[PDB]
Amino acid sequence: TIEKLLNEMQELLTLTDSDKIKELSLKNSGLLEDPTLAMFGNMPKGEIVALISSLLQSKFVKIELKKKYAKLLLDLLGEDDWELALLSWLGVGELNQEGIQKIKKLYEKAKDASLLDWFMEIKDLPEREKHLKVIIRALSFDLSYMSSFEDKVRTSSIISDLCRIIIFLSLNNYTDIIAISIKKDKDVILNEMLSIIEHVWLTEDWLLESPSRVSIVEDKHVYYFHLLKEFFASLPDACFIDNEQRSNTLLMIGKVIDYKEDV
Ligand SMILES: [Br-]
Ligand SMILES: [Br-]
Repeated sequence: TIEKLLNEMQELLTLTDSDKIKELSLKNSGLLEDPTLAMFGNMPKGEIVALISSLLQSKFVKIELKKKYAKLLLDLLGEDDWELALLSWLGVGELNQEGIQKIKKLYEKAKDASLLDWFMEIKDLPEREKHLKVIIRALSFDLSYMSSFEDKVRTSSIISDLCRIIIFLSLNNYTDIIAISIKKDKDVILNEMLSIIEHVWLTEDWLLESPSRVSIVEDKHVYYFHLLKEFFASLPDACFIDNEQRSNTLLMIGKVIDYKEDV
């Protein structure tokens, strides 16, 4: 219903905390007043979306008018996956068809996958952080509506992994590792860090070929492992899949540093 649609729109609006909406006058926009359509014209979708929301989120506006605008926003966005659309248009600054499709793809994927699989999808995206935060909001919204505990497990599990990537992206300690790499790309190093987290069953054999994957300059292969131990020791607990995952990873790097010292 329209009545519950407004509530879902406001519920989605509280998941995002767009300053765009708060900065907005509303008073002097002229939206008051009442039967409205597309008076906005030339105005970009993202801006009409935020402006409508500014009214929906209003502390003084009557619920009768909020309903009229709610239906209108539902026409602007597509009736299918409008929730995701709303979250996208508010969540992303420069939102283009490449982003809309990607976000939609990532979401349908989540609704049927490791932390690298997720990173590799969002890797080359403008405001990739933002694109990812959209899916997180969407999934956490859906979670409160799921019947199946199996769905609940899958859904919450993805939320953890997506937030994990968000934490990984938010860091800049790899500068010294990026320095010693041939390609000098942050993403190639970042990919490797995620692989070590993915490889819960970390083997001495696998870990030993780590500077070869990231193409670390010759001789500087031991130093790499020293920086790696330093890196994993520095990470927040949220980054690890298990409590013993830190302790085991650091043991392994230490075991490898010790093995290389004789050869
Ligand atoms: Br179940
Ligand atoms: Br699962």
